[PDB]
Order: sequence, then structure tokens, then C-alpha cells
Amino acid sequence: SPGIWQLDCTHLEGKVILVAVHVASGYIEAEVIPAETGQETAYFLLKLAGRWPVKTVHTDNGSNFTSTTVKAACEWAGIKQEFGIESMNKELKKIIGQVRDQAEHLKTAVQMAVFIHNKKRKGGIGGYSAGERIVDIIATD
Amino acid sequence: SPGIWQLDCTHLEGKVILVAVHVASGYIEAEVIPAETGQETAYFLLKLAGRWPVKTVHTDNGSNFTSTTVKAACEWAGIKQEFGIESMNKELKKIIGQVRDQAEHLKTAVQMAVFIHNKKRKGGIGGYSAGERIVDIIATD
Ligand SMILES: Cc1ccc2occ(CC(=O)O)c2c1
Ligand SMILES: Cc1ccc2occ(CC(=O)O)c2c1
Repeated sequence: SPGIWQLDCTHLEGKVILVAVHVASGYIEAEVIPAETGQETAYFLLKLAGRWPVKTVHTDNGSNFTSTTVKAACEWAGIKQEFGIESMNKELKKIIGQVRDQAEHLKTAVQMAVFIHNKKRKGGIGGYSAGERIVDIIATD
Repeated sequence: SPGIWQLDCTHLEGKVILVAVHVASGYIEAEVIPAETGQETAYFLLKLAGRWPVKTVHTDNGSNFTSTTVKAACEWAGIKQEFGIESMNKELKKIIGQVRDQAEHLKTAVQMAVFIHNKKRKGGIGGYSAGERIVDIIATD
């Protein structure tokens, strides 16, 4: 299971942020999209699956199950879409608050937040970042 | 040196594709941008540096040295910009030709091309993909 992810959205300044979490690591990827349309979700799944091993994507609701291009991205890349599973979305938003006045565009602040989340140590000291854990779980596999 | 990348652009259907190569692995990331502006290059560097260890980015010309937001992205993420160093751009374009009629948007075909490039074996058989090599070099570090 180095290939299990959770996909959810969150909202900030009235724009949509897609969030993929690697469950076993807490590594995250995220992007501001211009609406919820299946167009962009599909594109971000394909991007994510070109980068990392993506085998199963868990979602919490039915929106991803009613989109033709997500179905086609899933199929082209060999991703199982699968129903049933947060505050990862809440801690993301704290860091977006700590950095928001360091960049003009919200989407720059989302990427600064992802950077910090991925590279920091739990507690601030010792052990691995999310970034190290995802590589260590895939390497160890 | 798990953190050395090459950054270049290539062109197709009159749109710009940014290309980051992890030199020791051949792993690639790429994105269609709406012009060459330092805005998008900076954003893609920040994205790339949130995902992987990015310490030094080599470029071949002076365009990245004259952009304020690239300078600011470099500085915020701790990336050394460094002058002096392809046909990686040419093999990318072969695969974009093999897949172009499977997606409406060129940018979907660029991501299908990156997927294949990153996950395939050299020869088609045995050894590691680019995706496995980048994780193996970072893990082994
Ligand atoms: C098959 C596939 C996979 C991912 C995608 O992202 C966006 C699209 C739409 C398009 O350009 O054809 C798309 C298609
Ligand atoms: C400091 C920094 C780093 C990466 C970036 O990408 C785009 C911008 C512009 C902006 O929104 O402030 C930007 C800034």
C-alpha cells in the first residue's frame, strides 16, 4: 500500500483547493482550480500519477463518481477510485495564514503551505518529514 | 547531489512547455504555461521544491537570471540558480505524438508523455524507471 491516497477539496477566498494526501506518510499535493469541474480533477490525478505510484484514491462523497474525464483519467493511469475513508485541511489553512502576506496570489501561498507541511519535522525536531516518509515507504517497497 | 535539476523550455502548437529533469535519474516534470513570464517559472519551481529535494537548478541561457519572482522563489525555497549544463525534449515530443489524439488539450498529452517517460523501463525490460531511480537516489541518501 505505498499507492493509497485520499482526495478532498477545501475552500479559501472563494477558490477551490484540491488536496491529495498519501495516507501512510501525510505527504500532500494541492492546487487551486478555477471550478470543481471533472476537467481539472482528472488533470491533477494524471499529474499526481506521473510523479508517484498512485493505485487507489479514496473519496468521501459521490462527486468524483459522476465525472466522465475522472473515469477516463482513472482508467488511462490504472487508478482504482474507491468510496469511504480532514483536519489535514485545517493545518494546511493555519500555514496559509502564516504565509498569505508573503505572496500576491493565494495559489503561491497554498504551495508555500504544502512546501512547509511536506519538509517540516513533527514537533520541529527528529524523525522524518512527510517528504522523507513517502520516499522511504516507496524505496522500502 | 540528489538535488540537481536542469530547467529548459520547449515549444509545441505555439504553447510553452517548462521541463525540469533530475539529471542523475532522468525523472521529468513539465507543465504548459500561458507565456514565458517569470510568474509561472517561479510557481513551478516552488511546486517542484515542495515535492522533491531541489538544491541546484542549472539553466543554459540568461532568461531566469533577469526575473524578480524566480529570484524570490529561489530565495524562499533555498534553490541555487546556476548557469551552464536537450534531446530529453525530443523524446518527450515523440511520446506527445503517440498520445496527442487520446486527449483534447495539449497539456493532457504533455502529462501523458511525462507519465510514460517516468514509469517505463529503458529498453522496455528490466532495471528501474526514472520514477524508481529518483526515489532510490533520495532514499539511498
Ligand atoms: C484521458 C484524460 C486524462 C486526464 C485528463 O485531464 C484533462 C483531460 C481532458 C482532455 O484534455 O482530454 C483528461 C483526459
Ligand atoms: C515568493 C514567490 C515564490 C513563488 C511564486 O510563484 C508565483 C509568485 C507570485 C506571487 O503570487 O507572489 C511567487 C512568489
